[PDB]
Amino acid sequence: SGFRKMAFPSGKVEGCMVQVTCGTTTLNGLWLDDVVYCPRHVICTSEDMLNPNYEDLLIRKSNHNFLVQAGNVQLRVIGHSMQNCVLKLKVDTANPKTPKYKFVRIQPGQTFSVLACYNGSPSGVYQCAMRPNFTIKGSFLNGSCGSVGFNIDYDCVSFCYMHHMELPTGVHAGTDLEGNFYGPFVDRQTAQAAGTDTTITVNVLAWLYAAVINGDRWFLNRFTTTLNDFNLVAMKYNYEPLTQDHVDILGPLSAQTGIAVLDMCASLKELLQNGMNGRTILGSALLEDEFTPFDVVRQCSGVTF
Amino acid sequence: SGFRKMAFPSGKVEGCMVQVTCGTTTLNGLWLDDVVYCPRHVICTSEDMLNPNYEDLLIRKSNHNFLVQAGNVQLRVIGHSMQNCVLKLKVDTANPKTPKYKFVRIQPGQTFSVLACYNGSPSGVYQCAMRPNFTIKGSFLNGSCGSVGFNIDYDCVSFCYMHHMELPTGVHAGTDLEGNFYGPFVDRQTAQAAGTDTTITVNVLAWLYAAVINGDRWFLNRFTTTLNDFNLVAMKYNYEPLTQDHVDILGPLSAQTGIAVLDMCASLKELLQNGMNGRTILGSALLEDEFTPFDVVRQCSGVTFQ
Ligand SMILES: N#Cc1ccccc1-c1cc(-c2cc(Cl)cc(OCC3CC3)c2)c(=O)n(-c2cccnc2)c1
Ligand SMILES: N#Cc1ccccc1-c1cc(-c2cc(Cl)cc(OCC3CC3)c2)c(=O)n(-c2cccnc2)c1
Repeated sequence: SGFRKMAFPSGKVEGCMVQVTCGTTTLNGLWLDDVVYCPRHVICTSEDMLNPNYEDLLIRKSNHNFLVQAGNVQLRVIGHSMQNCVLKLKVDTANPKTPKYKFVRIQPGQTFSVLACYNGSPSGVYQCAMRPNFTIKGSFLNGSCGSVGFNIDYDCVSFCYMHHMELPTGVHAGTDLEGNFYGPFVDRQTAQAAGTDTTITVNVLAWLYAAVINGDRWFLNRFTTTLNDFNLVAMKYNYEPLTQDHVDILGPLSAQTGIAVLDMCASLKELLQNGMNGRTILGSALLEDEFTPFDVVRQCSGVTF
Repeated sequence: SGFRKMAFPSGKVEGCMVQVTCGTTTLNGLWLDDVVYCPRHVICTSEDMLNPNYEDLLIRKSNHNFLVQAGNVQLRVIGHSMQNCVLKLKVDTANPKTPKYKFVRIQPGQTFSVLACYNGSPSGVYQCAMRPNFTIKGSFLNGSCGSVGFNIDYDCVSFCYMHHMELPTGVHAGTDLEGNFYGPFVDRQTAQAAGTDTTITVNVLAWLYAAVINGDRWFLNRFTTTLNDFNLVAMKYNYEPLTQDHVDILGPLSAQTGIAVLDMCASLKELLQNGMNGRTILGSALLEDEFTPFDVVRQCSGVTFQ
């Protein structure tokens, strides 16, 4: 028993982190097979970042302008190119610690583990969700660019996030590992802002199921509702709409607990309309929305990697 | 910017986790150099859980009664001994992945990362704190015994917790890596209950300092307090007493923010009186107490957002 915000074990990813230095800029890179991946803004001076022409800036660079350090070993760069907003540095040695991996692009509401890194050295791990407004509420300081987010499935690491920028509200923006930004952001030092965010409804429901599994059930009630009626309530309280796909996805938890999704939706409606009566759920006084249905099943069943 | 429950990267500990089996009982062990550490209740049977005599149970075992599996490799046990509530199995192979490490016994209020493991394989990593009542609020299923807690300040793993038991309220009890339990607990299934818990006051103050560092001051006020008056109020809300040691430990955060420690105590007193009035602090609607002053300095910028 117990229920914690839980990250994947990070060892498979720690062996892939390297330091990338270009001129006076140092940040992190991801070393897989014989390529190191990092943000393309590594090649910009601070004045460059105000309005960069990345193709033109990269022409001035040669392989020896990129200093790549894996632990205490220098890696030899033998090629360089861009894919969208990521720089790809070909090196002369394949990473012997490359795990089974793939590159995936996630959707808002999905969660992942972040390995925060500085100067190529892993410093912390925590769990994040891709927000509906395509930001993540991470914890990053200067030097953290190039830190990555990932999920693990059996033996395969699925990389889904590379860190690029901090926005003025203190939330974070980045790309998938093919260099495509999440959200309407660009890698330029210019006026940009997170849009208004919403609450991830299917995840709040998943966490209520986790609460019931862990013996917290004061919010259950005799009522049920319909998808159409509930979605009017969700809209009023700035929650994402609930689809039939979400109901089906909550299947395994609705089986493990034996409570119907629209049954639980009636509980959530009452919590939205009335609040918590000075009570808590799983140690929180807020409705938590960064646990997916799969996260709840994963933690309550003890899956290993 | 940002503030999360941040664990240490777990890879250095993942490389030490093994599976230990004695009889029908399987749990996790920690393989450092040529020794595997695990809870001694691996040698109990279901029948004898209320009052096991561990000395008598162990003398009946030979080395080959312990099966130790590291990945898909069986390790050969060549010796065994008991230290307090931990079994130490000598094996004929030193772990080539042994990190730099030490063993430390921690005080209540200290935090650490937990690598939850089943059958010698890691499941996930999260942050915990040693509660004032010497339990931890973990997330552990059957088979998790022998999972460990640790910090990795600098390049060295300090192991501070090994998981032994789940208590009836759903919280967890265990030992340091010398086998000494935290708190009054014993490794048998006789009736045991966690004592009344309290809130870790010095950690709440550290987390309020983190909030200021990250740019929020709405909860401050114009008042101060004596240390004794603060403790008289705070204890009425089930908070632990704040000592001069705690005031000293908060010094660096006080210096970075320009908020005297006893002025932050006055803010906390008012927060306990008023609640948050629909606001949040660092994403929470409750006063959080599982970040230490050291944790805040580790995670936060050295430059306050003024
Ligand atoms: N690492 C690193 C690093 C090393 C050398 C030089 C710079 C950086 C760097 C750059 C950015 C950045 C980059 C671009 Cl292209 C645009 C941009 O615009 C912000 C404004 C639109 C809102 C910001 C950034 O955000 N950080 C940073 C700081 C703290 C936490 N997370 C990221 C660090
Ligand atoms: N692993 C494993 C394992 C493998 C084979 C057989 C048993 C166990 C086992 C044993 C205990 C335990 C052991 C002793 Cl000696 C006393 C005790 O007393 C509880 C009551 C006094 C309060 C409990 C335990 O708590 N768990 C367990 C379960 C869920 C989460 N965390 C731990 C798992």
